[PDB]
Amino acid sequence: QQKSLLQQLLTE
Amino acid sequence: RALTPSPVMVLENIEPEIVYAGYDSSKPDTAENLLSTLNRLAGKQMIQVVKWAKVLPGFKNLPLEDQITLIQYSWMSLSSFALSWRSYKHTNSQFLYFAPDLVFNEEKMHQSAMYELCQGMHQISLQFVRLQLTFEEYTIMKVLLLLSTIPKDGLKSQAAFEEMRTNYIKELRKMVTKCPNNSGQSWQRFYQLTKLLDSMHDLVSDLLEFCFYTFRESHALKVEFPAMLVEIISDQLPKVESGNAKPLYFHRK
Ligand SMILES: C[C@]12C[C@H](O)[C@H]3[C@@H](CCC4=CC(=O)CC[C@@]43C)[C@@H]1CC[C@@H]2C(=O)CO
Repeated sequence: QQKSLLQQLLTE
Repeated sequence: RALTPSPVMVLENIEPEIVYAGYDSSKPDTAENLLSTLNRLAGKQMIQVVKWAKVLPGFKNLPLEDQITLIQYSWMSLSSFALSWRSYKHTNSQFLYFAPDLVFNEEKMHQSAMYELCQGMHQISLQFVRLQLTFEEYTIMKVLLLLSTIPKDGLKSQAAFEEMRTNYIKELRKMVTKCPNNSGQSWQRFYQLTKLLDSMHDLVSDLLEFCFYTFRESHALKVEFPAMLVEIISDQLPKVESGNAKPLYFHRK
């Protein structure tokens, strides 16, 4: 996928 | 040697700090303004919640997909539980302390168009006072809420999940032995606490029903939702309304 705030925050 | 430290100390360390709502008590308390403000506040708390979960012992080892699933299923429960904690610590549960600059009294509860729901959340705050809940018990219970509902067909790493949740339950058993003493008042307290965790499912069910409604009718009601919530709800709603969610209970399951 691309983006997704949840994904970003968990892998930031 | 000395003690045998538990994640409890760790949990206290990563515990997020109060976030302001940016509310101005001088402007009109319309339902539109109050709920929009509350939703933006949720958006900010959510960033902290994810940051908190990301470093949780055990949870951090679950695959990304399961972490996302768990967070999307439990965000309302976590938000509501934290609200009751703040209300308890900051007002002895006399008010609903959403944020230091946004504290709900009976009047705001009516203007929010969420009166009965506020009462339900308030009742949890009342229980915190009746039990004189400790920060230790609170942090472990938070984790347990994060691990309180899974897909009907289980998670991707179900076995690992079950082991982690079991450990956190044992952990709560350890804490419930601390605060008090007198074997009796520990067996009893553990029961009351797990019974309280179960009651969060019924409350969250009502909270989510109102949430999904305002989300669907967002345009007509003029109730704003921040990107953070739009994403979560858009994914959570379909699953929950189709019966895919499976709440885990400690009692009457
Ligand atoms: C989501 C709602 C607004 C807001 O989001 C609330 C949530 C209840 C739990 C909660 C606790 C907080 O400390 C901040 C925000 C928040 C997480 C509310 C239940 C219904 C209400 C709405 O549906 C308004 O659209």
